[PDB]
Amino acid sequence: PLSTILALDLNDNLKSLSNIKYMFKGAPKENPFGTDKDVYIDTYNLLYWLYLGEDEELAYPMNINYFFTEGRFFTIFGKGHKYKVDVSKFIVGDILFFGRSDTNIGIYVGDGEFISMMGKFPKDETPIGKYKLDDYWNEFNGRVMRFDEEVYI
Amino acid sequence: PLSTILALDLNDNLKSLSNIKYMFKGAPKENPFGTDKDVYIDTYNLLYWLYLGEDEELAYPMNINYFFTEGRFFTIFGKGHKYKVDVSKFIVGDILFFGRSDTNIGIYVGDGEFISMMGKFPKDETPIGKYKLDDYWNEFNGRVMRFDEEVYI
Amino acid sequence: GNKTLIEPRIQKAPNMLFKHQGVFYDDGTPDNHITTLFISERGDIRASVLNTETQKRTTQEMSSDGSYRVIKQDDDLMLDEAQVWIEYGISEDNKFYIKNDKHKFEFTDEGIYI
Amino acid sequence: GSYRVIKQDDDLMLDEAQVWIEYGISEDNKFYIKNDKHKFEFTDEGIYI
Amino acid sequence: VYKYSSSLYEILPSLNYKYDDGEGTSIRTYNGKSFFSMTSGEEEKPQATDFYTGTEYQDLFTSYY
Repeated sequence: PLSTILALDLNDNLKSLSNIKYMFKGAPKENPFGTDKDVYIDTYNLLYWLYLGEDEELAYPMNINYFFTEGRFFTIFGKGHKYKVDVSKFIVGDILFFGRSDTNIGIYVGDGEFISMMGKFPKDETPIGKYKLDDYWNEFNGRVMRFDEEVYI
Repeated sequence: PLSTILALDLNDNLKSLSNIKYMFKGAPKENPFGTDKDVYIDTYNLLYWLYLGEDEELAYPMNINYFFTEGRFFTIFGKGHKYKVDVSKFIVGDILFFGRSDTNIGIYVGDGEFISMMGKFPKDETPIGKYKLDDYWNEFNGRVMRFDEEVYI
Repeated sequence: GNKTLIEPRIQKAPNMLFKHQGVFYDDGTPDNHITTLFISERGDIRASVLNTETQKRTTQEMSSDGSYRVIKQDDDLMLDEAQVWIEYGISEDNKFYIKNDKHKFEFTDEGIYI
Repeated sequence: GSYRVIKQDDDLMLDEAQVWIEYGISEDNKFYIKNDKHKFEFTDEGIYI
Repeated sequence: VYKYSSSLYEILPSLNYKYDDGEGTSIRTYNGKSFFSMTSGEEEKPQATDFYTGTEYQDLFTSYY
């Protein structure tokens, strides 16, 4: 699948993407992968740049309103419920939401982990990294989504 | 009638009163008619100065609260209704209100027209003029009043 | 609830203001102090304190373009046609200045001028 | 109508302040910046310290 | 009719009242003639203006029984 392959590529190249930094709503005009210079990018723009490398384009800045009506996704689990036993049933590439108001999102990877940027709010210098799901399981919020390209347009 | 004669005199002298300018709440201490110098006057003060030339005095600044309790007027048509066929039944000299909160008023003249000052809010330089009622019929608000001097005091 | 945005009915920008005034107080003298916190649709901010009977006003005004300006008046409430007044702040252009009826004191980006 | 900004380092109350700095418009039309040392003042006419 | 019918007009135990409407007009009052107001339409601009001395409390139509 496209999403799984992209997630595996990101995991393989995760250590080499230290140039990408964390910011609240970073929306740079330069592709992080096509430049060695450091650049501040958030999770939504990171996903947009990751999916723009292939033929898919999506849209910019790809805020929370993108998922509501664009039809690019179909929900797997709804918000409001939180089960720790069903986490194993998920697959790589699924988008994981965080925060009570959709403050941040993430990409699921195997072995009970997820890829996202975490740090202090006022433009932290910490680069992208991978964190265990146990400590962040509290703020998972239960929302899960998945991609689909074959039927769209 | 006093009001009709005053309205006819104002219509005859409308072209010669270019010195009078428009402002939101202009309340000058100088009579516009007794001076060649330009002066900023709003509709309420204009009516006060027009009626002060004769024996009648009324009061100053003659705000919206004047009509409520002074007893100088009796309503012809109430607010909340708007009929375009009954407009012909009106007579010259009737006071025409405008705005949802009594922002501005006017004096009715024949041939389906009214006399008022219209312009941009921050102290427009446009002088007094006459405008067709068709475009301003939307903001008429239905309120109409009339004068009476014989029975008062 | 059904994954739909709550569109505002009116899209035009509002204009807020906090007008404060009274009639009298325990001292017995009449109340004549008027202050406002008006905000325009274009983004301007004006905090002012007025005394209508004495014909005095002091205003802290912000323009939509981003001009800092504080104006004090002694004999005219309206900003226009002010005889005695003092002004200091940032104009629409990047120039710090203090001006009055006499020649002003100005601090351009380079140098000092009067 | 007096514009005034006051900073204090060792006393919350305005009265009886030892170390402080003030700048703004007094009740009289005079722009000034004052501290413990002699102030810088800009009257309607001229410059004085 | 929506302009006038849609009006959540309420009066506190104090005679100062609170007002909301389907349109952008929204008026709140406090002790004395002090009040808070907001609006967007240019026609309703005098209701929440600050020209010269600002709009009077009597000018507002919601301030009358």
